[PDB]
Amino acid sequence: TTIVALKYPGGVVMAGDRRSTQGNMISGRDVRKVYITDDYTATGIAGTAAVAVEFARLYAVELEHYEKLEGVPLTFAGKINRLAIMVRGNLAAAMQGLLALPLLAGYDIHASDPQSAGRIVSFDAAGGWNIEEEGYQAVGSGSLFAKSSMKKLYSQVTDGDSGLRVAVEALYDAADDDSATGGPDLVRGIFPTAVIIDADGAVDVPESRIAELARAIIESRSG
Amino acid sequence: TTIVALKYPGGVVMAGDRRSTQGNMISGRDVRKVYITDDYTATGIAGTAAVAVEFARLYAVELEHYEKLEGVPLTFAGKINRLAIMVRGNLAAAMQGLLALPLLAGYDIHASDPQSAGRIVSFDAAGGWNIEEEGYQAVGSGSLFAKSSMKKLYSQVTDGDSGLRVAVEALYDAADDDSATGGPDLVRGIFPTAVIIDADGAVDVPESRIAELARAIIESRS
Amino acid sequence: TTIVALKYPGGVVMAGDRRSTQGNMISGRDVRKVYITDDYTATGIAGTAAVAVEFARLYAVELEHYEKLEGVPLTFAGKINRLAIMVRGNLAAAMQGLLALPLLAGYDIHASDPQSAGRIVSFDAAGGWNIEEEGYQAVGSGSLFAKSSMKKLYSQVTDGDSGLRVAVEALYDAADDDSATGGPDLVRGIFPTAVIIDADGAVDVPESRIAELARAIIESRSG
Amino acid sequence: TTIVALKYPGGVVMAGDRRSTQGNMISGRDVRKVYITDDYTATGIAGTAAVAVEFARLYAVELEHYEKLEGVPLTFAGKINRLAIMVRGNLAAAMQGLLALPLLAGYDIHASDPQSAGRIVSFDAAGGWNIEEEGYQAVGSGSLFAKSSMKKLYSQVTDGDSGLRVAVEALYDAADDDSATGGPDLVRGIFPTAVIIDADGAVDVPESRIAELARAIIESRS
Amino acid sequence: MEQAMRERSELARKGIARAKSVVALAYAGGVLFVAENPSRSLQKISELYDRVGFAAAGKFNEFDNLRRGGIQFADTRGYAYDRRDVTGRQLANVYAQTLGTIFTEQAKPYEVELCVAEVAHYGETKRPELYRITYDGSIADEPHFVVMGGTTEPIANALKESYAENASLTDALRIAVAALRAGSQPTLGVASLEVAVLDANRPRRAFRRITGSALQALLVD
Amino acid sequence: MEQAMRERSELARKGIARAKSVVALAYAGGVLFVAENPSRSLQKISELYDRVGFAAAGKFNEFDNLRRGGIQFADTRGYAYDRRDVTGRQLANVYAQTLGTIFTEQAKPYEVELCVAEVAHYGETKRPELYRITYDGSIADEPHFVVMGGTTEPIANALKESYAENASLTDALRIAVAALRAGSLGVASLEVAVLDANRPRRAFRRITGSALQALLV
Amino acid sequence: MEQAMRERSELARKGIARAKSVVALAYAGGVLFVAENPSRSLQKISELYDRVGFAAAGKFNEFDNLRRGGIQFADTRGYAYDRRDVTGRQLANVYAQTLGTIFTEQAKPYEVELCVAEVAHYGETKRPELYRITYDGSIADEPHFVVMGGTTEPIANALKESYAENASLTDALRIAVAALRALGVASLEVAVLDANRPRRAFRRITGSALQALLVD
Amino acid sequence: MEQAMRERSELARKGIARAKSVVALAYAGGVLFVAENPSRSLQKISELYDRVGFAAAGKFNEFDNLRRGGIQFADTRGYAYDRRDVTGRQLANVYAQTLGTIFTEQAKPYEVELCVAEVAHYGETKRPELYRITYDGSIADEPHFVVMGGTTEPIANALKESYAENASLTDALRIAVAALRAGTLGVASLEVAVLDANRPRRAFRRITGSALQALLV
Ligand SMILES: CCN(CC)C(=O)C[C@H](NC(=O)CCc1ccccc1)C(=O)N[C@@H](COC)C(=O)NCc1cccc2ccccc12
Ligand SMILES: CCN(CC)C(=O)C[C@H](NC(=O)CCc1ccccc1)C(=O)N[C@@H](COC)C(=O)NCc1cccc2ccccc12
Ligand SMILES: CCN(CC)C(=O)C[C@H](NC(=O)CCc1ccccc1)C(=O)N[C@@H](COC)C(=O)NCc1cccc2ccccc12
Ligand SMILES: CCN(CC)C(=O)C[C@H](NC(=O)CCc1ccccc1)C(=O)N[C@@H](COC)C(=O)NCc1cccc2ccccc12
Repeated sequence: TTIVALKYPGGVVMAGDRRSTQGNMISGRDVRKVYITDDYTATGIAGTAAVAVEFARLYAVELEHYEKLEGVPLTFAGKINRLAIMVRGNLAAAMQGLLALPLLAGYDIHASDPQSAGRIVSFDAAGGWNIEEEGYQAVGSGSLFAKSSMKKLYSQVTDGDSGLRVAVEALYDAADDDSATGGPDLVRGIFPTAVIIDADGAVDVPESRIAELARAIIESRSG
Repeated sequence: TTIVALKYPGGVVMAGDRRSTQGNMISGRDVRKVYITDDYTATGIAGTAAVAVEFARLYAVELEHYEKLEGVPLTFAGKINRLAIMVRGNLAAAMQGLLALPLLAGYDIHASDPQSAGRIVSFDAAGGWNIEEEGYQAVGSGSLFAKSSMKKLYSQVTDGDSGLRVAVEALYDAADDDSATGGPDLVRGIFPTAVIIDADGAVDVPESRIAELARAIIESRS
Repeated sequence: TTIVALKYPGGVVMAGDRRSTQGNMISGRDVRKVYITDDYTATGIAGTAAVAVEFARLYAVELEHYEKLEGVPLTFAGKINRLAIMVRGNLAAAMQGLLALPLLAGYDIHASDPQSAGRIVSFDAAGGWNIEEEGYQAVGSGSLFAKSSMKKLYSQVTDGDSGLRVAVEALYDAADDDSATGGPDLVRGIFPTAVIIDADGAVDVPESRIAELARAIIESRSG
Repeated sequence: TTIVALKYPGGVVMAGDRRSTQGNMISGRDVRKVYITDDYTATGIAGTAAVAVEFARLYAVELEHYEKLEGVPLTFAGKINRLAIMVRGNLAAAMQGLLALPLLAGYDIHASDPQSAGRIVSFDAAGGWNIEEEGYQAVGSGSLFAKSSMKKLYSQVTDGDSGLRVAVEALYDAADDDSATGGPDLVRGIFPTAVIIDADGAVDVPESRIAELARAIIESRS
Repeated sequence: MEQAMRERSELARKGIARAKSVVALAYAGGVLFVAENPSRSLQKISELYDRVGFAAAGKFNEFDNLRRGGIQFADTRGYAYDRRDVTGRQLANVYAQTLGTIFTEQAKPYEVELCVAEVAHYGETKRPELYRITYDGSIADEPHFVVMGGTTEPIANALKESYAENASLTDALRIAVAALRAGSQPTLGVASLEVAVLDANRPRRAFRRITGSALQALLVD
Repeated sequence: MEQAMRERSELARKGIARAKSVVALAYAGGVLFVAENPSRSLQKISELYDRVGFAAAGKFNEFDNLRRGGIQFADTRGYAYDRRDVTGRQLANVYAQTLGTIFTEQAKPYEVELCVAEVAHYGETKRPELYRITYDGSIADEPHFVVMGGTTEPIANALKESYAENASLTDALRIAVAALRAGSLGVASLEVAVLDANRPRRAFRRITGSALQALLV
Repeated sequence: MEQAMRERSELARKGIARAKSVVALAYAGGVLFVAENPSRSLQKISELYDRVGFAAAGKFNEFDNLRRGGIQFADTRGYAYDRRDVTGRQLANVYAQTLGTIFTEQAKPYEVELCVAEVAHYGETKRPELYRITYDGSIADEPHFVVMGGTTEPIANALKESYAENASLTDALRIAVAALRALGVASLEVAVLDANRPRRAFRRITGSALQALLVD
Repeated sequence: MEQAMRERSELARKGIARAKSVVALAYAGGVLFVAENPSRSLQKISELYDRVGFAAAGKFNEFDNLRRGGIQFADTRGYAYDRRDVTGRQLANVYAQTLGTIFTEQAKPYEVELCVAEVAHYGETKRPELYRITYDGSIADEPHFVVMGGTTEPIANALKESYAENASLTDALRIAVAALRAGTLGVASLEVAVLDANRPRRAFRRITGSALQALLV
């Protein structure tokens, strides 16, 4: 599993692979690991599928629950803190093998500078969190390959399209070196999922766009 | 012990073998592992018999309970979530040996396109589930053989009859390679059970039809 | 221990041996392991004596309790479910060594065909049950031998008496190959206990009949 | 991780490095380990990040909670006892591995001598605490290196600025001998954080001054 | 405590009398439930179990509480033993106990009247059963029809002189709407009726509703 | 018994009659909520779930309690099964049960009247549903409009005379404020919101300030 | 039923009517709290959260209970989510819920009247908000001033004639004490929500400072 | 409800009226407590904390319950934080809260009147604080003296004309017993104690027997 998130001028992008495994066996090819949890936040989770999906679903319900109760959404700091509390709550089960870590990407409408309002927050199994000011972050079994790829490719990120391509290429490198991360399946037409978030909100990237970028990367690696 | 489900144009079919074991000893030949749990859904369960049958019965009761309380049945998504929550509830006992995994097959009456309204959902011991988009799925100790057989045979599914044939043949390959899965017993006349679900609901496939399909497969293999 | 039960045209028969052991030591020669639990069901239990007897007693009380509360007896399916739930209730103690498995024999008064209205239900330690369609079943340390004997002798079952002699002979083979199962004691005059159930109810088979059948079997095996 | 605190005439200084690790891997370069917990106290914490940040945040909320409820802040002794009670509260999880120790620096406005009103309190995993009378203290994986450096450099502390330099230099030696402690990153411009507390309260030291002191030390060792 | 029970009984009785009327009658195909009901989605008639149906008159939230409780009881008993062990007599008995406790011990008694009906299982031949449970837990076994809510005497007489045990579904429906009209004047259209049947000819779940154009076809020709 | 329930009923009914009025009516774009409300931050109109909205009249803290309880019910059921299983009928039904319990068993009955509205999900054709739940748990399924609080008869009659099915948003708003004015009204005295059946997911949107001023002229 | 609630409303109303008065005013620098208070250490005005302040009239132990409950609520919410998710409207709403519950269910209703005020965070432009919560849980959203306790009609009328938006601190103080007299430093409790403080906006004005403000 | 509360107030007030009197006044050495008390071992004046003392009038078992609760509170707080975080204002506040709850909720209200006094810690200069808590939770901050129990007005006026800030112990004792008499008293009818600001640790000490006698003379 690999989830990547990176900041671009005016927004944030998050993408995740589609592979579900049990040991060495591939048990899913079209799986969704990045969820729009808020008008302005997406969450991608790595680890035990059941725990990950329960995290995303419960989290979205919690955010919208506060928003309807109090008439205003949580501050981004509040969102961070609630996700952290949720992870720490799962710590014991994580020690028993039901481990899931989230990666949070959001757009802070209350930020001073609308171009650096993108936010990327990573978490550990104890709920400790870090807001990444270096622009990118990844989580999952291929996260270090993806992060190191983005270290070299991040200088090319100037808008949503360049950041989306860098994200998809980092997922490509991740799948290239980690068998638990699935690469682009051109036979079945299955490609990573991506969410982009700017001032106008969080939208799902159509799969055909991700496909176009994937073919660009592939031919770039062939000749 | 091996449960298969596959989508066909306008519906879904689920079939399961009849063998009950304790270790290597055969303790049942006529066992039923596929249950119609709702007018539009069937559930087939693998694992500890007590847990499997309790899953099927409790699940069906839960669905009709909601339907009578609220006057309308659950959406298919809700059905998925309830089955998953039940599995997750049993996780602790499953870690102690009372393990049972379900396979859910349904026809979503609220789907836009009725020809692809069939649904196949698989589950793991933690309640994680996946809606199968590749058309077929299996569960149990012979599920790998059945899945690969359906991988080669699925191009032949064009209606309920061909899909039922491929299902029965996949159970045949499963029993061929897995001693825990029972094949067609022509001496006793015991054959897999099958449920078919289309817009008209979920109905049990008569044993005679499964039998003729079985004989077709058998002499097809000689 | 061996308990046998088999269906015959118009009824069912259940019989059990009389031996109680502690390891290799014989602690009982006259014990009763098959109990009439209601006008149309008999229960024979194998395993720990305390648990087996409590199963029989509590079960009979439960059935008659429902009948007196609601004015009507349970459906046979309901009886099966109650016995199964009781077993599953004992699962933990069984894991600690207080294991007992029951074998249920009944006559379903609500069945369509009164000739095949006999029912034989086996149970495992988790409460899983199977209604035995092939006509006979056994439980206990000699159940394999008794079952394999009944496999060969069942075609001779044409009425209640032939079924009774087949049951007693299966118990004989069980005791022949399993030392925990007691055979007929001709010196003390102790023979297996048997219950027969048809539309007129469940009655204890008189000992004189079983002794005659036993002696016939012994003479048949001597020449 | 290394947190240092030292008394200077009229106040106290606390500084901390910026490195976060998971084993040998660097997972953070800009993290903040020194927090202003109230108008006259700062807390720097070493150990598991989640537990440390929870300590600082909950602690500050607790002090201000008492202050608003009772109209007056806690005495410094009371603040010590509350922080200790919090650590001892985490002892059970600490045994499981979520260990975090704080180092407390404060200015006691109720102290007799306004020049010796500085306070430095160290804590162990059971909540046991020691008020350090020899003027300096450190906590974390480099604390032994930082303490032994300050043992040699403490004679140079005559005002707030010299004390700040001695703090930054002790953090430099700690990072020099302990790979879990981050030194000055001149490429990225990330430097230790520092808080100074005197009679006017606790203020964050501006990054520029720490950068200048760091460059002076680096240039002195080249 | 003479006047506490007097006032509770009178509060419940008046509460039911001010409510709209409901009829349940046995016909050749099973049991027919017909209730005056202006709502499209708020229900007075419900399924309880495979062959057991429910009808209520009075305060909605209260007989809906009782309805949900009955569904719970039925499903729990069917799980604990078997579906075949759940009977209409059982549900009526539990309703008698429950409404007795409510009447004597709740803050305000329930202003409800309940009918529990059972038809035969598929292929079995037995007469339908109707049970009436009143606000104080009184239980009555009634042979032909049950009328609940409002002014019951005109409706009861209307059913009494022109009752057919073996009427068709349409005939029994016409008799029922006629009986309801006599209690309140000339037109009871679809948009004011809730109709459902325990259809003894259904294989498992006998409860089905008759709605809209179908019910219109049953009201005209 | 007779005395106590008479008195409770009268306390609640008088409490509701002394309060500001609220109108909810179905229009071509969904459901329109318009309430007499001078406040800037205290709300009588609320979102419950994706296609389900809430309106109340009477004592604020009490119908706000009921509002939060309804949000908990909706969110919990949607989590327990799926978002699509949550219906306006369910919330109206649980509100009926709840107000029954409060009316009979609470220290003081709630001086509230509730309206639960549901519009169709995106792209589906289904007539809007309006539910009225009164202080004693009485529940009514109303087809065109619901009036709650204050003197309801003049407003109900005004709507009974001036309501047409499927008016545009401006027409429905006009008919609504007119009906309200016939009893005892610009921007800073109205609270307006709509369940917009054309929104893809969350249908509840408020109409406030400059936009509302533009829809009133 | 009507009797018991008449009596509770009457007991609370009479209790508050016999208490000393308190005013809260919006001015150019934030919100000003001025209360008739002879005591030296017992406070009717208090900080709730960073930008949220509290003022009360009536029976001391009761509105002090409510004051502590409000601080507990504010600190708990800020910890559970964030300090900026805590709002004056939240605290006013919870006070409405709480005073409703007290009014209907406690042995004696609380003889209190509450004001929750909120100013903008440092560097933001937002009009202050004033909230009035009465003994029965009724809640009111006020833009200019709140008057609580004692004979409130003369004070309310005095401020109606004498209140100008964005008044200076000295002017708003003087009009406030004028409205109350309808009063030196050792008989007043004065505090302000100062929108110009970076974090904690609440600050008391006591003693020599307060007199320097009153003599103008 | 409204009748029950004024009846409670009347029972408590009458009970305190029929009870012996107590005075506490600030003097140069701290705070002086003087109480009408014939008993040899049942005490109306007690230590609460290092610099905090307690005096009560009315029904003994009740103000002894309150006294024990105050000690419990003070000791618990000093352990939870520090001894110097315990203040007389805290004890007076908790007593106001407690007597409020008792007044409204206990079977019978407490017929008690409480005084909490605090002197400065050793070596500090701060004027003593006196707090009066009445049976309904009313709390009052008093600068010079507190009189409780019986017919108080003569005692208050007598102290008003005879009180001087910073009197010696003998003068303050004289003027106090004079005022109580104005409401023949001696050693075997008085209970006397002081919060002596010159004690380093525990400021509360009793003046009994021959010592008291010397002072009286
Ligand atoms: C039956 C189909 N299915 C359920 C969807 C799976 O095969 C998932 C698989 N279960 C398991 O591996 C079983 C875990 C388990 C073991 C013992 C007791 C109880 C539970 C999994 O989670 N695998 C993990 C491997 O570890 C990291 C995985 O792929 N994780 C990736 C992932 C991330 C976010 C959302 C996801 C949603 C669906 C599938 C995968 C998802
Ligand atoms: C006594 C008659 N009987 C009950 C029907 C059996 O012998 C079945 C057998 N019990 C067991 O193996 C006992 C499990 C156990 C062991 C120790 C402590 C507690 C529990 C079984 O489950 N076997 C499993 C083997 O697992 C892979 C099996 O065959 N499972 C297949 C199966 C699936 C769905 C419905 C079924 C219904 C009846 C029988 C089997 C069914
Ligand atoms: C004192 C006389 N007596 C009681 C009747 C026995 O010796 C019986 C014997 N107890 C035991 O073996 C005790 C087991 C134990 C050990 C430690 C802690 C707890 C329990 C037994 O059950 N033996 C078993 C051996 O298991 C296979 C047995 O014979 N079981 C056969 C049996 C089946 C149904 C009903 C029965 C009733 C009475 C006697 C036997 C019965
Ligand atoms: C998601 C990114 N992230 C959170 C910020 C981290 O990688 C931090 C890291 N977690 C871990 O090492 C996970 C620990 C764990 C073990 C078993 C089950 C569950 C959890 C850590 O705390 N490392 C410790 C290692 O101490 C030697 C550390 O660096 N501690 C230094 C530190 C001190 C004060 C405040 C801090 C705030 C943020 C980050 C670090 C901070």
